[PDB]
Amino acid sequence: RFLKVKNWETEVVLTDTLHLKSTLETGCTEYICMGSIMHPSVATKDQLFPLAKEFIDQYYSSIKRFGSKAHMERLEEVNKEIDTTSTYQLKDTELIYGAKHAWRNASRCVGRIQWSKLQVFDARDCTTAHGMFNYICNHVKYATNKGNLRSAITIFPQRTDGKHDFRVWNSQLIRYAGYKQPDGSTLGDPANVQFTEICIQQGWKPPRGRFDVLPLLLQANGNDPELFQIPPELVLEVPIRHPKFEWFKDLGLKWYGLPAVSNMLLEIGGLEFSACPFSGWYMGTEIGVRDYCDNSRYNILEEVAKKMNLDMRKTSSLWKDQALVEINIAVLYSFQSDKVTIVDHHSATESFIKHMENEYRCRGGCPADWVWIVPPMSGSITPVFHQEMLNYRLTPSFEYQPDPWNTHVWKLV
Amino acid sequence: PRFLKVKNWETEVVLTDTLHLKSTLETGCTEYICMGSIMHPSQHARRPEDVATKDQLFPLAKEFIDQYYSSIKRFGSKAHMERLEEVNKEIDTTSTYQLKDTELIYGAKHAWRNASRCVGRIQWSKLQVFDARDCTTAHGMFNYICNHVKYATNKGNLRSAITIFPQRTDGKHDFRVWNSQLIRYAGYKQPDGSTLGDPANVQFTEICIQQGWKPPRGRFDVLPLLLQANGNDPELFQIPPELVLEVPIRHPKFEWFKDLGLKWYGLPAVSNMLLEIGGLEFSACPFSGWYMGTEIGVRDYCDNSRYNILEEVAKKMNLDMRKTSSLWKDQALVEINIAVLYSFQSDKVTIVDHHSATESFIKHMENEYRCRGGCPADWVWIVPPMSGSITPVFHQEMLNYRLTPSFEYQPDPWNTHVWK
Ligand code: HEM
Ligand code: HEM
Ligand SMILES: Nc1cccc(CCCCNCc2cccc(OCc3ccc4ccc(N)nc4c3)c2)n1
Ligand SMILES: Nc1cccc(CCCCNCc2cccc(OCc3ccc4ccc(N)nc4c3)c2)n1
Ligand SMILES: [Zn+2]
Repeated sequence: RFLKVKNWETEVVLTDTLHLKSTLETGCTEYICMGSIMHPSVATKDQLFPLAKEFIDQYYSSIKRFGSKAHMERLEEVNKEIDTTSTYQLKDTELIYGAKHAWRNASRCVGRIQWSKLQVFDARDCTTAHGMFNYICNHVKYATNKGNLRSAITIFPQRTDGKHDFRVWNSQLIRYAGYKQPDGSTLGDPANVQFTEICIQQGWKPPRGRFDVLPLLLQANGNDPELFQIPPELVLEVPIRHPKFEWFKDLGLKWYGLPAVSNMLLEIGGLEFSACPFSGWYMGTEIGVRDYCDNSRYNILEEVAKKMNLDMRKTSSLWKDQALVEINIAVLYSFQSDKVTIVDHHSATESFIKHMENEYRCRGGCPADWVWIVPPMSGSITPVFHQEMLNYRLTPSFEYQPDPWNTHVWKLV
Repeated sequence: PRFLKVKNWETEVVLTDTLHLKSTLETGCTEYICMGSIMHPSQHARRPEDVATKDQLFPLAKEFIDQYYSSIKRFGSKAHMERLEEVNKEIDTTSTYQLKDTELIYGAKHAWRNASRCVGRIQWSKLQVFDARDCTTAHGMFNYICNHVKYATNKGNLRSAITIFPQRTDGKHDFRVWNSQLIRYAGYKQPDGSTLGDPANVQFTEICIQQGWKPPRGRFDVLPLLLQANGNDPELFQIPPELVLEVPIRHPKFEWFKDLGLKWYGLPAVSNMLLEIGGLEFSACPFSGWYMGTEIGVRDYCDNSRYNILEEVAKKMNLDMRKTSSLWKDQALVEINIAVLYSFQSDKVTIVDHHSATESFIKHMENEYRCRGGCPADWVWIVPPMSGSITPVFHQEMLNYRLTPSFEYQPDPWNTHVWK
């Protein structure tokens, strides 16, 4: 069986075989598509070995050693660990291969042309939150590279019984605080108000500014999470100015240079790495500075539209569209000026099409979530919009996982 | 499973869907693969390639008539049981059956209601149905279509309408509108490789020229109608210009913009789809409404032979076109869309921006979950092609499923037509 995807702009047709090797649900059924559902839906010995066999088989396939004496001994060595300890341990080579291929397999990620150049930090000897703070600080310093950003992941110890989990409670490593005000207004980032309250409650003393870098909330071995302040010299930041509007800088805006997802789960061969913060660089449109509040009533969108003298009465003036472009121009120009890595949504989508076609040639396909590959603006004038895409779940993978404050059973009285 | 929740991640509104339990035909997805971004993911028809036996057509007929009499709170009534027997005898003796006028109107409106890709469905029950099943020639089709265009255009106060030509019998006597839309601009392939006019319509324009049409080879040449009746060779017809309402595009602030000499037509009227009711296949069913401003593809239009209207507008805007990160396509795209809305409104021609249209669709979705138990919707097509994340539908989850009656896609007639 062979499935085809067409590009309705170029007429190119790619033939997908890789989809034959997927295994877990998309969420869709034969009669319902869930393509626009965000989340649609501890291992025993008998579940774990088929999964381990799967991953090991594919790793040894990837290094042209399938069936080799080294392959069969590894499989036997894994079987013994699982039989003895109800789990097993990845070699360093397998950990690297697996983390790299989880990114390769991430169908919602447009930046995968870079997947093979991922720096993997093995943190499976970490035992304490302080060690997590040490590992994470070294990640940040390395990834940031004085603005010449570099992809990296840091992998903390895997799940055991589910009661000794390692978790980064932050959703990203660097985010700005959000405070809801008595009058209902919001200071800082509205997207982070709930996590900020958790931190304040844990004892964090909030500066109550507008761009307060949140503290790290780190959990080792299933213990209560602990607060740590990232050293400010390690948080690279870009003041936002517009190349044409000299007034734009006066909005007072900045963003952090390094995007670093820390709340997802890395699954390799049936092992779950509940803390695996990974970082790349931004596509321009991801930066949500739009949702800040300049005054007590207006968005940065509304404020930018105001200062542009836009007719903000009727929607059909497209003032919201107009201001959105300008904010994105400013974000891109600002990063580029400060020589901090960033990619515009045109450059990223074009490279993704090149990557997708090359993945079909060497790999037999490339799972892709069109709902997520298409940028949040100017969708149809980017090349992915007319690109058909097949979505399926390959493993290794990154997976969503519950927020730790909904499941953590608190230790100390 | 039992009931499927959908969530709006801006408002946290959760709707609970049970209507999907009445889904008939495959989406193309499996547990393991999703085809949500394939244009035509499935070929799961409800009946074989042409004239079907009774056991193939009647179950389809029964289900629709059942649903129609349920719709009006009969079911099991004298009229309902009598109608089933009428459809039965009719298939026994002609291998098909004929919808009542009530049945035809209900099915048309519910094929619109069920169009999971259509953001305009808030208005679904306000649809004017023109029964043209007595038509027998291309001239008759040309007359029917002409009256559709006049009624729907309504001097700019556009009204939704559908004209329904005779159903397919054996597949050899099809009625077909060979145009994809009733009004479209021609696309000429220039001997140097660039295109003049609308590049989306180059093939069809060449098909018309090949059929005897004389291209004016001007700028905005309305394509003739290529009308096929009863399976005969199709015929060319020129829509009277006074019936083709056009809006000159100017810009509210850029005065140079009108000097681009651009214009678009007011009436979008899809004419190449197939309407399917109770097993019957109406292969000629042109329908029309009014444009969402983003749909007007004037940006790809080539007046010159060097530059899109997009890159042309960017030149007049003095935009840094050196690299992409200036976002010059983004900026020009907004201005062009500002210009289009402004002109349609200035000339009193009905149009809707993508914010109002998407806001309306969320209202529609709520109603549909409140009364019907759900609403099928294709996120890949409901989200507008610009500024997606600032419209309300971006953050709305949707369930896609195929309900009948529906509008289906169908091969371009020239692939499958043998000439008399
Ligand atoms: C190197 C530059 C990268 C770029 C430009 C990039 C770009 C993007 C974008 C734009 C999204 C969509 C998220 C949104 O729209 O809010 C995304 C998703 C994602 N990316 Fe990448 N990414 C990069 C690197 C990485 C790396 C290094 C990894 C893993 C090691 C990764 C894994 C993912 C995952 C798992 C998602 C899905 C997130 C979710 O489902 O919530 N990405 N990426
Ligand atoms: C009255 C105003 C209407 C508006 C604003 C509207 C809006 C839209 C839009 C924006 C699309 C996306 C297509 C694209 O962007 O290329 C669409 C698709 C569609 N519309 Fe509506 N529409 C309207 C009326 C109607 C009517 C009256 C019918 C039929 C009775 C209809 C049936 C459809 C169908 C079947 C599709 C799917 C097209 C396909 O699969 O290619 N629409 N509509
Ligand atoms: N540079 C880089 C580098 C590495 C990783 C990334 C990706 C960061 C992803 C952060 N986690 C994204 C997210 C999670 C949950 C909700 C979100 O917003 C709500 C929402 C709702 C509906 C959507 C429909 C389509 C679509 N495409 N997005 C939607 C988002 C975002 N980036
Ligand atoms: N006012 C109104 C009123 C009634 C009806 C309409 C709709 C007019 C539709 C005309 N038929 C346009 C069309 C059909 C098929 C393909 C097209 O382009 C290719 C393409 C490829 C991938 C896509 C992915 C997502 C997406 N949303 N579109 C895609 C389009 C255009 N309008
Ligand atoms: Zn699907």
